[PDB]
Amino acid sequence: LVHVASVEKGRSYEDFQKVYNAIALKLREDDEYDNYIGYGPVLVRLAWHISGTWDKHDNTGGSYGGTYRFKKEFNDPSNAGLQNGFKFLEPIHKEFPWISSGDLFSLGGVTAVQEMQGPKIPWRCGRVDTPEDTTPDNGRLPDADKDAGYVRTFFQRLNMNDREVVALMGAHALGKTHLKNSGYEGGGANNVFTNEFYLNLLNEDWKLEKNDANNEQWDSKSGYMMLPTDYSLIQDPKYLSIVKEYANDQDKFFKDFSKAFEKLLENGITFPKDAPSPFIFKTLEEQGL
Ligand code: HEM
Ligand SMILES: c1cnc2cc[nH]c2c1
Repeated sequence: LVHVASVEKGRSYEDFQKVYNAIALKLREDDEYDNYIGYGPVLVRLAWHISGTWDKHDNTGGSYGGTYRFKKEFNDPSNAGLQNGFKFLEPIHKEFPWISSGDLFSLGGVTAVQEMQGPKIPWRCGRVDTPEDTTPDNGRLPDADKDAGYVRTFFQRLNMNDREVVALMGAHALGKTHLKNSGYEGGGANNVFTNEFYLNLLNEDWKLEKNDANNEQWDSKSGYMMLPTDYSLIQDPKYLSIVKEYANDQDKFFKDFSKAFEKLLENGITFPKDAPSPFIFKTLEEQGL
């Protein structure tokens, strides 16, 4: 199964920078969402969940086909809450109806990371919408109640190694868990992209508690929250070494996250030899906007 990137007809860097800007201006405008976290975190989660259905063995799933727009996939229990991200992106899609759905969902994640002061994430266009029967079945996204060996095995399906897993998990600095979406609650209100997930794992006094949905989670007196899968990164000695590395080197963590996140959003896609180079979008702040 081969998915060849096909550039929206006649479009170039400037067209996609205009879409980036419209998403970034809306992120700034719609600041009240989720008790003033804003939409950045949910857009990052959306871009990960539309990409994380990929299976390297048969190239099913993945961001290319924009299949989250179909009911089977937007109703996946693992996607509960992401409808907020989709509704945020709807006026963007209306303004720029030429962008494919996979390009819009993945660019929403890139734009959110950068506007939250994260690394620059190179991004490539050319995902093409595919039909409803290409939508992957539910059940391909990971469970959060599991241990390190589950996480390691899970990510092998996405062709990610230990460093790529630990880097990608640093996005759990952002936003929060919501009991009604996932059965986990808490985590505060953070909307600045930093390496604080790793510092919190190493420095907080974690207690294993049960939440109001009767699921276990790790909580600190300070109000920080880790899922069992997050905590597994300090239980397994190979992950722990990488958590310490990122806790001690902000720049290394940004560069490794950028590479892993781009790879995640590009899994499954064949880029022709003469495809454009990846775009690196300017932030609103860099543009004086
Ligand atoms: C073992 C892998 C993972 C598990 C089990 C997991 C699980 C979860 C759960 C249960 C939530 C809370 C959802 C809610 O209640 O709203 C969440 C939130 C979130 N996740 Fe993950 N995740 C994993 C990996 C990732 C990755 C790879 C990324 C992106 C690079 C990511 C980005 C996020 C973001 C940004 C949030 C906050 C969303 C919000 O504030 O609305 N997750 N994750
Ligand atoms: C997943 C797990 N923990 C937290 C804390 C903030 N956002 C999170 C996402």
